[PDB]
Amino acid sequence: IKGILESITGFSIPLDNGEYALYPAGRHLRGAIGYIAFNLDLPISSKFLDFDFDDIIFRDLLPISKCGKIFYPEKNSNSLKCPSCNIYGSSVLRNIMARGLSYKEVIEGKKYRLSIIVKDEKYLNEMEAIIRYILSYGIYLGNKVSKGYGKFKIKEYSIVDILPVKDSEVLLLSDAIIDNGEKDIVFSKKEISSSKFEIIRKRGKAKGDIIRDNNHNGFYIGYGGLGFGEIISL
RNA sequence: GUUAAAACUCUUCUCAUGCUGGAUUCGAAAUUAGGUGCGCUUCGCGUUUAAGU
Repeated sequence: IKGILESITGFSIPLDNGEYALYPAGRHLRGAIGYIAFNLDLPISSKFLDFDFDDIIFRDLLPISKCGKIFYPEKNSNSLKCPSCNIYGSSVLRNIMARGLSYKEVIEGKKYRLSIIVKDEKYLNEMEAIIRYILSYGIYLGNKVSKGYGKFKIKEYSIVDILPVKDSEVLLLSDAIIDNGEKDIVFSKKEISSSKFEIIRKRGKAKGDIIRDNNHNGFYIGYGGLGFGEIISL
């Protein structure tokens, strides 16, 4: 499901070592949508509760550019540049000190990609319902969801077919998970109506690196899915 | 079912002070208290004395 999301209120997603990432990741999208499906008792909730399901792949929200295409990551850096057009990064983070609380927030108004993929007919009605909900009443990503930070309304919704990358020469669009990886990817898995919190920290490989690997792992999928690692045709 | 949830950039501070709607210009110009009506009516300078010796 290809789409364009526009932020009217900005978002704040933190990382470790006092960094905040440029773009909202697909793990945040997933967590928001699974909350939203919980609030509407949609039949897929239990599956968003599971961190393993790979049928629905919520990719990462990547900043679209003036080109209209998707900005692509750059190895050994903290920015993304439309190969089509000469950069997104380290100029949209904005330092915020609010009644004691000091954090960082990525400024609003920029347009990001809403590209999810659905490999079964079991959800087209369900996703439809979630995009319809995201359309009429918005979605929220990041911190301070109940304070209105992270407002994200749709700007475009197209149900357009998708096909895997018929290339073993693939560039990592986002942070893949490998057993001996160097970038520690940290995320979390709450459990509402159970009061359970956990911080999932797993090693893996960073984005913007070309991988010469004949596996091809379906469409992207590096191994976590549910966000995590993506790939693009080089 | 988002390394989440939680937590209001809040509190203090008067657009205030200085400056006069003042200066110039005459309620003036034209018009006669004028027109009508008589100080009139009533009341004899009388009374008294020989041009004589």
